[PDB]
Amino acid sequence: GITGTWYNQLGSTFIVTAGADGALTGTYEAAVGNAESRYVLTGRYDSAPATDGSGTALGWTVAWKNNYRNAHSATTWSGQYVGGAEARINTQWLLTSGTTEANAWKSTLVGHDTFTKV
Amino acid sequence: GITGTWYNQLGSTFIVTAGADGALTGTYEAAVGNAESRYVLTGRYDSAPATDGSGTALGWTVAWKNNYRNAHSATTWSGQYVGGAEARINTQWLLTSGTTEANAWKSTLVGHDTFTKVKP
Amino acid sequence: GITGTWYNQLGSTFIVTAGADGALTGTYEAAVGNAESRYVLTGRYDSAPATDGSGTALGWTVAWKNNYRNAHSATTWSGQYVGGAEARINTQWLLTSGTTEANAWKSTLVGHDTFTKV
Amino acid sequence: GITGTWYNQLGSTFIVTAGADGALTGTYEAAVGNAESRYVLTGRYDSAPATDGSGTALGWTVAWKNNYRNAHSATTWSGQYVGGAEARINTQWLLTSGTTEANAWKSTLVGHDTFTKVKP
Ligand SMILES: O=C(O)CCCC[C@@H]1SC[C@@H]2NC(=O)N[C@@H]21
Ligand SMILES: O=C(O)CCCC[C@@H]1SC[C@@H]2NC(=O)N[C@@H]21
Ligand SMILES: O=C(O)CCCC[C@@H]1SC[C@@H]2NC(=O)N[C@@H]21
Ligand SMILES: O=C(O)CCCC[C@@H]1SC[C@@H]2NC(=O)N[C@@H]21
Repeated sequence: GITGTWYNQLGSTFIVTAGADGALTGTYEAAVGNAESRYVLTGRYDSAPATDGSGTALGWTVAWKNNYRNAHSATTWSGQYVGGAEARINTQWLLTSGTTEANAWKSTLVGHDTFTKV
Repeated sequence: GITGTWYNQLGSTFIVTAGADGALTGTYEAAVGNAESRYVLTGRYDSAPATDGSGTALGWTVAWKNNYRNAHSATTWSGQYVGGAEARINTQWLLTSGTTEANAWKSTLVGHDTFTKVKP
Repeated sequence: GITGTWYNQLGSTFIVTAGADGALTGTYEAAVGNAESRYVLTGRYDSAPATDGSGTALGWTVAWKNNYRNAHSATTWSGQYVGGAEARINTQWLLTSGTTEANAWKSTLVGHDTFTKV
Repeated sequence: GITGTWYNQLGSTFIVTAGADGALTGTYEAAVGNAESRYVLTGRYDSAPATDGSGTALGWTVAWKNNYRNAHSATTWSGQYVGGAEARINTQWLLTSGTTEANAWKSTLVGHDTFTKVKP
């Protein structure tokens, strides 16, 4: 359900596997920002959701270091999986950059991504 | 280092290991909310931070299901580690509950947690 | 440009006037939550924006008290106006409810609204 | 009350008047960022809060244009006032810069400011 390949509105690629233990594992390729190639992602999802037409709560993290570049930053996406034939993961995110203490007030960006399954 | 046992301003306990190449693995025990006992967490951190005085970017996720309870929700914390005599993890977090599509506008709480290794 | 009537994806109605001094004034009618009828809004916008294809920064607040109900809560929308023939105000928001100190960790909801001019 | 002169943890000065029926009117002087001197602010607050111990919901906006500078940005603070011997305004804020549509994903900073009437 969650497992598979997804793209968001920015053109980024999310490849994820949902494990029976509630683990999310995969890779993220961002189409924008201080990024190239694939980054490891790890996260968690509700592996026994409500069956009431509620989405499945999940989240994951990328630290923007790979063996090609390092942006000294990390994003977390928090959201829910909405199943069916046109599956979606609807998220909000927090992108924190490492900063000096004096600059910490401007460390974190916030946004929202919608992911479509392919 | 990041590895260790941390406490936030609500009294919740964050036990984590920082793997050499960027993993965060541990458990989270919340002192408030629809939760008891420990929950699995996973995340990532910058395993080669800048050497200019900046903190270490990191984040992690908890889905609030364990053998005791299931709140049908997940929190992600996004922040940075600040080393020093009084090491600190400063975060902002997003707590998404599963909801119907309709109620999705009120699905996500936002807040901020600071962590230190000082037991309450 | 900004002045006029707007609706968002939830079906809420935003009626605003942009003053020459950078003031935003108007009324908000929410289609969801603990709300009925029109609420006062006040806000600010950049009254001398960049002319570079950058949007116009703005924000506004509603306290969810009117002479019909009171939700003991307030939303702020922060975002930018994107002009032209299909004008949009793209926003993120923070909805804080009054809470006891022990409950303050769960005081604030976050989301995002897109407004279309009519 | 909410009316008065407030300072946050960055040292920025928030001078506000709470109108009887819900207005917030004042000035904001930021101690960090692309700003100097005072900026106009406006907002709203709950003029009949609950009587159970809860805080007073409020919010306000600053667009960062004044006679000295224009950062082409706006911040909104959303929070609540907590009365008591050490009154406090606890907020979360969103700072949106104008950007092209393309760069809109990195247009908005989020943070948290606490305010008290204690001068730094
Ligand atoms: O610039 C950085 O520090 C690293 C890349 C950040 C890319 C961000 S993560 C949130 C948003 N969603 C995407 O697919 N890309 C951006
Ligand atoms: O209530 C739930 O849905 C699960 C528990 C949520 C606890 C939240 S996570 C953010 C904040 N930080 C904490 O230590 N606890 C709360
Ligand atoms: O429930 C409340 O406390 C008052 C109504 C809140 C309505 C919210 S404000 C953010 C979002 N955008 C809308 O048009 N409605 C909701
Ligand atoms: O840099 C800008 O675009 C304008 C100044 C921003 C100052 C920010 S607003 C949030 C935070 N709280 C403060 O008192 N200052 C910063």
